[PDB]
Amino acid sequence: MEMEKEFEQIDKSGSWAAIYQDIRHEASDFPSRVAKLPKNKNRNRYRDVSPFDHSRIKLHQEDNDYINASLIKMEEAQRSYILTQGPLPNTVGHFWEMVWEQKSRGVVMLNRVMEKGSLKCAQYWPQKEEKEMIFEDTNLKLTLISEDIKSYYTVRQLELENLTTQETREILHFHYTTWPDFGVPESPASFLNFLFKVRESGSLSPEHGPVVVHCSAGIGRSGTFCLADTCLLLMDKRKDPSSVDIKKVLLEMRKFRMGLIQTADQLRFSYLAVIEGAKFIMG
Ligand SMILES: O=S(=O)(NCc1cccs1)c1ccccc1
Repeated sequence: MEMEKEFEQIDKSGSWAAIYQDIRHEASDFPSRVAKLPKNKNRNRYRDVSPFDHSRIKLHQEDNDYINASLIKMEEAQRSYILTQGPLPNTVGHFWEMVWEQKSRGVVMLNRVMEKGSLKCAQYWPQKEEKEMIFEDTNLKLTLISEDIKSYYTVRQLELENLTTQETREILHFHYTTWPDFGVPESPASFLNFLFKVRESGSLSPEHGPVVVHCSAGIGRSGTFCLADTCLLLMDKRKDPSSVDIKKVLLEMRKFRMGLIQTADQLRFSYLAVIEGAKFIMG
């Protein structure tokens, strides 16, 4: 079926939970043996969210190459993304090592450091220009260059220096600051505006490594971001945009990381975002 009318048909019939459970039943199951080794317990935020072995990002280290991060490679859309958990106190150095080694331009953050009164990820970037951060375990230095605070999101320019070689690179930090503590946003308008700002920066484009996107577990809000982006790109590429099937795209992405889209409300919000976004692209 088309999307917008499949949408109203699920709303009128109140069957979002049944649609979402079908997706969960059909989703791929691949091994995640490296994630479960005992030496990696303090590298995982949640015991039930792990990268598959076949698609995990490897650190360029011979001691321990593990990070909770996955490469999502979308062949027809010609886009790639790295989805990862919010960094932990003992993985902030690994996080920036990955950004460096994978040649990423942008980092997309969809959570606040504290939500619901608890810490959802480490304070992994500097908050003042004159107070830079040094990660001694991976030999990197990170400096805040500039910060632009808007009503729904903040954009930061950061400098990452590889202290071994003295090479430097500019990284863009795109921080969506207004996702509600419970549920999903009422309108997708500010989320779409944010997505378009990431696109306009070059961070999603083939001349760079894959964008790094995270929330707390790296599957829920993060899944919504890449699912909406890929679906809108396919609608631009194909002769028949109404052939784009959001459930099929989601199942394809779940071949690369488990659990993408965590609730039926997140699934409904993803439909809403693609539907509204497709009108703005044209008119
Ligand atoms: O016809 S669509 O599948 N896509 C239209 C587009 C053409 C080019 C980019 S987007 C559609 C329309 C409205 C709501 C959902 C889906």
